[PDB]
Amino acid sequence: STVCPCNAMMEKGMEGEAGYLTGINNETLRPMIEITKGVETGYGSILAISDMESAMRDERIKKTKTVCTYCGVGCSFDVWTKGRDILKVEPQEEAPANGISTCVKGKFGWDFVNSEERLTKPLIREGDHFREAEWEEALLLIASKFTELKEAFGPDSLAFITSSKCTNEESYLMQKLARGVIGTNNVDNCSRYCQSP
Amino acid sequence: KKTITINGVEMEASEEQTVLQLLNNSSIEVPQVCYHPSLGPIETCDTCIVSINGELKRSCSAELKDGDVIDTLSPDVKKAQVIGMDKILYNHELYCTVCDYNNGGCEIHNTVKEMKINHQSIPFDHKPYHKDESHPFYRYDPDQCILCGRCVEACQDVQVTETLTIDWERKRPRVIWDNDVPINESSCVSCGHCSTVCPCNAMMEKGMEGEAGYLTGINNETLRPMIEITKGVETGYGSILAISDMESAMRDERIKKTKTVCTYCGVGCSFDVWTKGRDILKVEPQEEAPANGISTCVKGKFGWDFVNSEERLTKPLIREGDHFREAEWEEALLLIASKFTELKEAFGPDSLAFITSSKCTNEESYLMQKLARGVIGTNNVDNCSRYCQSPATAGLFRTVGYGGDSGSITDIAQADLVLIIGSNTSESHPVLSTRIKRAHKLRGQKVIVADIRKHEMAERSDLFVQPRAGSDIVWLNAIAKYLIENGKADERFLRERVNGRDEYVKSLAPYTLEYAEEKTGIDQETLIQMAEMIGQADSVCALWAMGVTQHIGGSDTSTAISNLLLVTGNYGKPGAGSYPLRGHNNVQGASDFGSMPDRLPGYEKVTDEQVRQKYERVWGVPLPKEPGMTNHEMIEKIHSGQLKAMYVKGEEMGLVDSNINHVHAAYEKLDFFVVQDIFLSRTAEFADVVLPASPSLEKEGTFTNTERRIQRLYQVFEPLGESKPDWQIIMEVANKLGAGWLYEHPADIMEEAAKLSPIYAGVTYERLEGYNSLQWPVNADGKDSPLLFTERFPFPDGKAILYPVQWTEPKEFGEEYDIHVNNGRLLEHFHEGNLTYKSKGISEKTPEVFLEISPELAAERGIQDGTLVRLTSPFGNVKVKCLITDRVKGKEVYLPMNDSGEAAINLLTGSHADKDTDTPAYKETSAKMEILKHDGISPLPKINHRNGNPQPQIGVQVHKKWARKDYIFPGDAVK
Amino acid sequence: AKAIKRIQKIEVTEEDQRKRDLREIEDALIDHKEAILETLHMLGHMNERGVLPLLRGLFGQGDKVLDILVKKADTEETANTLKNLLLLFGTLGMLDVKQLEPLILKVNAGVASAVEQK
Amino acid sequence: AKAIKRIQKIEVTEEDQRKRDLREIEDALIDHKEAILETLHMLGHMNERGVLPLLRGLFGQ
Amino acid sequence: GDKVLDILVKKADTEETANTLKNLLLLFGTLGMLDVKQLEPLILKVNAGVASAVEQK
Ligand SMILES: CCCCCCCCCCCCCCCCCC(=O)OC[C@H](COP(=O)(O)OC[C@H](O)CO)OC(=O)CCCCCCCCCCCCCCC
Ligand SMILES: CCCCCCCCCCCCCCCCCC(=O)OC[C@H](COP(=O)(O)OC[C@H](O)CO)OC(=O)CCCCCCCCCCCCCCC
Ligand SMILES: CC(C)=CCC/C(C)=C/CC/C(C)=C/CC/C(C)=C/CC/C(C)=C/CC/C(C)=C/CC/C(C)=C/CC1=C(C)C(=O)c2ccccc2C1=O
Ligand SMILES: *SC1=C(S)[C@@H]2Nc3c(nc(N)[nH]c3=O)N[C@@H]2O[C@@H]1COP(=O)(O)OP(=O)(O)OC[C@H]1O[C@@H](n2cnc3c(=O)[nH]c(N)nc32)[C@H](O)[C@@H]1O
Ligand SMILES: Nc1nc2c(c(=O)[nH]1)N[C@H]1C(S)=C(S)[C@@H](COP(=O)(O)OP(=O)(O)OC[C@H]3O[C@@H](n4cnc5c(=O)[nH]c(N)nc54)[C@H](O)[C@@H]3O)O[C@H]1N2
Ligand SMILES: CCCCCCCCCCC(=O)O
Ligand SMILES: CCCCCCCCCCC(=O)O
Ligand code: SF4
Ligand code: SF4
Ligand code: SF4
Ligand code: SF4
Ligand code: SF4
Ligand code: SF4
Ligand code: FES
Ligand SMILES: [Mo+4]
Ligand SMILES: [S]
Repeated sequence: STVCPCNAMMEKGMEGEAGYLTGINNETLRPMIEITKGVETGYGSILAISDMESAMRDERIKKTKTVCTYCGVGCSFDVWTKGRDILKVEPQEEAPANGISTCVKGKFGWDFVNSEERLTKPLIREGDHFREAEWEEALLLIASKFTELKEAFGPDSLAFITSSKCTNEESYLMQKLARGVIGTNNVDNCSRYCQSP
Repeated sequence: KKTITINGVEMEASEEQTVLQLLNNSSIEVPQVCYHPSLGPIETCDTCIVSINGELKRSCSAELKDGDVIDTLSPDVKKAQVIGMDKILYNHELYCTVCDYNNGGCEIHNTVKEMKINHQSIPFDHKPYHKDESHPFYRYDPDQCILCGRCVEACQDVQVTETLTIDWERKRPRVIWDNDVPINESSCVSCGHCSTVCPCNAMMEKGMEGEAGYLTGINNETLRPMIEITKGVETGYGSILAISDMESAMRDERIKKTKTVCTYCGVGCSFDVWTKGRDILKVEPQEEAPANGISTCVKGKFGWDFVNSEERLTKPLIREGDHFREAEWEEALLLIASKFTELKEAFGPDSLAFITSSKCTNEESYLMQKLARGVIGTNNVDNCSRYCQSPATAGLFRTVGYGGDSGSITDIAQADLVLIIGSNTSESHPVLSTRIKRAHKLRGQKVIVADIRKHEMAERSDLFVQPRAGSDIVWLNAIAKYLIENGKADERFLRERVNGRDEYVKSLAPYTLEYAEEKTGIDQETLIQMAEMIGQADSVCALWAMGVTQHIGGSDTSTAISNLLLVTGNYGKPGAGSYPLRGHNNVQGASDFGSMPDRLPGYEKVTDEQVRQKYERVWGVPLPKEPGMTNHEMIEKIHSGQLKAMYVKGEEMGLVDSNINHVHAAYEKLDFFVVQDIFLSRTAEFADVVLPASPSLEKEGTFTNTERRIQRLYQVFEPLGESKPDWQIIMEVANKLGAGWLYEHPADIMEEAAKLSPIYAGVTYERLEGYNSLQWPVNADGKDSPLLFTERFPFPDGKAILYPVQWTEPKEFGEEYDIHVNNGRLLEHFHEGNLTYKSKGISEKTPEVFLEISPELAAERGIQDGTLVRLTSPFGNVKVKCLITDRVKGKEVYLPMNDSGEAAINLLTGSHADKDTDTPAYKETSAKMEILKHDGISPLPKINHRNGNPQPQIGVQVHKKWARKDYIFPGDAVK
Repeated sequence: AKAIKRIQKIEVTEEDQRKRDLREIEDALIDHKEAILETLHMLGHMNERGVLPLLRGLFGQGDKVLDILVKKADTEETANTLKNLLLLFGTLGMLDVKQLEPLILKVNAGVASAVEQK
Repeated sequence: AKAIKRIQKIEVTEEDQRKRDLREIEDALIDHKEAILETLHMLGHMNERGVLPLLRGLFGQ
Repeated sequence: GDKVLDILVKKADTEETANTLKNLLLLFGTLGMLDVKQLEPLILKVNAGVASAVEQK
């Protein structure tokens, strides 16, 4: 899909969603294509119109670089989106770790971002359920509980784990909260299971 | 079989008789303008020309003979079709862009687009006739009339009103009503067949006129010049046809087309209701409609102005002092809940009685009975069926075991003989009467109408005999005796699926033919010949409406009719059986879902341990062991103080129950009264709190019509104001009563009742989508039972039982109550008319109640037309106008229920009811004849449909058109 | 209960009706949230591109624009040009083209034959 | 902590959702403050020039 | 919009398109210069002549 020059081998995410005139139904898009084939005499003018349609796409299509979260190859690619849905994962030749190389995960596995199962609000364990609580009240609850177990049994009885799936800033903030805030050294990640030996 | 070749390719033939059906099944693009699947070959548009056996002939009527050669792309057939459509367009202006019928279904437009035509060889010529806007519902535009005859064929063959003919002899042929009477002054029932079957906008409802699209609301003085401009501007029809298709897409956004089922009567006709926002533009039937197809009456197709009527109760009303204050929903709900809890925990739930409307969906009645039993804990529930279908259902239990009709209306048409007794099917269940009259006029079926009055069907029946008031049992049992005594009865069926033949014969010992002749006042020859016909008829369909079941012995004669069919042997046979005419659109559905106090949903008796245990398990609340009291006896219990509170919904029982002085006294006697009606009905006047109902257009549910068909509705409108669908109101009331019901949409209610009801085991909302309908009983697999008793009867032995019954003496008052007034209903108006009166057209057709009086009695009593007369009974005193007609005979007179004031018939009827089901004997009424005003305005205007003279002809009589010299057949025109 | 017919409609003052209708308009806005966002972005991008300011100059100094237009056009040449354009449209309407289609086809064939000669 | 899976979503009534969406529309207006001012000036200058009243006569009659 | 205008001008800036627009304006000006009041009888005569020509089978 990445190496195809034309739209011959292209992701279904782009199909019917990239531009404005391409979401038209095929039963009513193909006759328009035949009309334009039989109408325009020189490719220059309709090519300019297609360049305008490319500029059209440029506004709605957001192309931002990112690095795949799944595995440690750290392949970097642009993620062509239209609002919130992910249309394409386009690698670039300038990508250091992969260039154009990509796997199924990093190039077609990003539907989890827009998944409805995603936790949009903080959840607090109320009785035997998870109540959708406000951000501020959840923050106050966690802070108060951590202060309680920090000033009762000491910070040494506090242990926090950062995700190896999160950015460097995230793990640095975990370890700073443990040491520069809580005062404990009990921190780890999946690397204890993965890269510690 | 019957091998054929079409388009040069071999194909097989089916049961279809004409080539057009095969071409349609083969998806061959043959122009068919004048052909409608329900109408049949009309042969008046000649656009269906195909080469059969090489010769050009009309495929709409070309018989599918074996071995014929069919070609449709030949230049010859194409030229013939082009010439035919050019002749058609000579009569059609074809202003599709600014034409209301261009909602994309217009056959001229579709067919013209299909043929890819661009010019008309013969230019359009306006007919000298002007548009006939006399009718308040649909207009006729002879300028746009193409003379296809579909409207005439509908009015003559599939609706058999016979008000439409075509004057082929005239220089410019056109559709004429009666003898060219204006439409309103004619005998037009306003059924709507002509409007539905018209290909073009020639015969189209005034609701669509100027309101369908965006460019069609333009004034005619400024629309016609635009039409002429476009006529003189465009050179080819293709481009402006595409523009008109865009205008059809235009309409598609503003026009909402949702399927629904008519609320008025129990035929349960289903149709799309084309609306534009809140007003109703058209009622369009569809060929896929199970109960009616294209068939419709005036009510269901032009009676829906009550939905948008300003009288509609938009807010809950609370009885404050001596007025009705428009209160909030929440405060009214709290008030009703608190009062119901008070009278439930003070005098017990047994002193609580609630009534569901037979006009409401199945979910509504199920919610009523659940609120009564699963919430309140009482069993006092009923509906209009206590007055309507309680004795018929009781008779069905007593003999056949299953309530409702034996089959569908298609089985009614398929019958060889229809035995209608006490039924004004023409004016009560109009579409079923159209089916019967179609089978009589075309299929040759002979019908026997037995009722005191002479309605439209009686004058169009093979053998019409008028017995005495309630004397149906006598002559009926004599006929059964003759059939079972002379050997004409099906003895094989008697031994196979019937029980107690000899016991029934013993019960028939006192019954003789001369006995029935003396009792019914009918000569012996008619009885013996109709008995011979019944014995000879292969398939018998017996319909008995309120004329026979609404009597002191109504249940007895209902059992008598059912066992008469049983003796004849028509149950289980396709096309024959007992079809008690269910009155309300969902009276069958209400009775199905435990409306009657003695039975639960699923048509199961309350006094059964297994069903009570199952309902306890599903509901979580114990079921009342004591059966609830009947609706009629509720008033007597109130007068004894037993009952204190009523929750009657969508039923104006303060005006339709017998002896409405008695219900008025009970209403003034009871403490708390809550009613649920869309309009401020007469019952709604006497209520401690009025809940604003919602009409079936604004609510979604399932309607069970007479044919035991459960058809799902659709929410045509958001409910007016903030009023709620009755199921939502019942859910809120029960929740305020601590029920805990959670039904987001009525599909959950439907599936819960389906699980509970053994008969409704298979009905589900995904199985009722669109026009799909299931006929109860339905099993869990989803396979319904279109015909009842097809293989076995519901009884444990699997064989039905004849019920020994006799003639129960009618409670005629006797003495000074000489004139025996008869009560019924008109075709246009619905009961007191809480819905039809709100429609201006029906009001114009029939403004006020009238007393139809016999010409013979007009001499001895010296009575005339338009005279205010007084009728006095020990239970009421009415002042009604008078009408002179031959429909009634002798002293007996007809008083339709189409008034809700002092002229309502229900004053005269008394609190005498059937023994089995306590159904009031409305048909058993007697009074005086007092003459008040000699000269006055006739209640029936000249524009009423009864004043016209229909012209009975079979078909469009095309042969008259073919005899015209100017007419040329395109097939031989191309030659 | 006795017979009572008159209806005491609730006294919805002007304030309550205004609040209800404003709530209805707000709900309609809610249904078309994305549409309203797109239209606001429309105005923003037009104003950034100068299209909206261009029209603001057009309709604020509109009297001056009309004055310039008429003072340049009022020359007899422009009036004659517009008059002759209207006359040309009228004459082309007067000319019958149904018979002119075969002439156009013949002209096509003739041009093809002429260009066929190398 | 034991095993609990069900999620108790917060009860955002119609009023709260309406307020949130109206606040979103107000924020969108804020982002395009200058655009809204320009469009209001558009209407003002058109109405002063009679273009808007001309169309009002066009669509009223 | 800046990109759209850039594409439009870069495609149009060819001498062919400028010549086409200039000659369209010149054609409008010349058709305005041509007097059509006298040309209506000529158009009617041309109509009659075309009718006569197509009349010859
Ligand atoms: C089917 C499509 C139908 C479309 C149908 C579209 C219908 C709507 C009309 C669009 C054009 C409006 C007029 C635009 C020109 C007049 C205004 C102007 O001159 O404003 C200057 C500005 C310079 O911008 P700068 O940022 O440099 O300057 C910013 C500040 O001036 C300084 O700060 O112009 C622009 O922004 C360009 C606007 C868009 C022009 C589009 C032209 C082609 C349209 C037709 C083809 C579309 C094909 C789409 C599909 C392929
Ligand atoms: C790339 C540009 C695209 C533009 C693209 C522009 C697209 C938008 C259309 C603009 C024109 C609207 C119609 C204007 C005429 C009809 C209304 C009219 O008749 O209203 C009278 C009024 C008289 O005013 P008064 O104040 O005297 O009277 C006030 C009261 O009537 C009494 O109190 O007319 C005006 O105000 C003039 C309005 C602007 C006219 C502009 C004409 C040329 C437009 C094209 C060229 C633009 C080039 C810009 C760039 C050089
Ligand atoms: C310089 C300057 C600023 C000047 C200002 C002043 C000025 C000169 C202004 C211009 C005024 C002009 C010329 C205006 C004309 C353009 C406008 C604005 C038009 C809008 C008005 C309307 C409503 C036009 C009608 C549009 C329309 C689609 C109409 C429907 C056409 C109809 C009635 C069709 C009926 C019809 C017919 C008759 C068929 O035969 C037929 C056959 C087969 C299929 C379909 C049809 C069918 O639909
Ligand atoms: S039930 C019922 C309802 S619900 C609903 N009501 C209704 C209908 N249509 C219209 N247009 N308006 C309405 O208000 N259709 C539905 O009708 C259902 C009952 O209708 P019937 O067919 O029973 O109607 P009527 O009472 O009008 O006609 C009955 C005829 O019975 C004959 N009759 C009277 N006394 C009789 C007697 O003693 N013996 C016999 N054999 N017949 C008797 C009269 O001829 C009446 O016409
Ligand atoms: N003398 C005499 N009296 C009779 C009879 C007779 O033959 N003779 N027939 C008896 C019989 S069979 C019957 S049906 C009764 C007729 O009496 P009911 O069955 O009570 O019928 P109607 O008054 O026609 O309708 C009752 C009310 O239902 C309301 N309604 C309409 N649609 C809906 C809806 O969707 N939901 C709700 N909640 N309400 C709705 C209407 O406003 C109307 O006021 O008359 C009975 N009384
Ligand atoms: C001796 C004179 C020779 C004259 C040839 C003229 C051109 C003939 C061919 C025309 C063509 O097909 O281009
Ligand atoms: C002997 C020469 C005969 C030449 C005929 C030319 C055509 C005459 C008819 C013209 C027409 O009306 O088509
Ligand atoms: S953008 Fe144009 S050239 Fe490229 S693949 Fe698509 S259609 Fe072909
Ligand atoms: S794109 Fe594939 S290989 Fe590259 S980092 Fe993501 S998951 Fe790993
Ligand atoms: S009747 Fe049909 S064909 Fe005739 S104008 Fe209306 S939509 Fe067009
Ligand atoms: S009865 Fe009336 S509505 Fe029905 S087909 Fe005849 S004319 Fe039409
Ligand atoms: S009015 Fe009747 S005959 Fe005339 S076109 Fe319509 S359906 Fe055909
Ligand atoms: S016959 Fe009955 S169900 Fe059918 S449309 Fe008429 S009123 Fe409705
Ligand atoms: S369908 Fe046969 S002539 Fe019309
Ligand atoms: Mo009834
Ligand atoms: S009923």
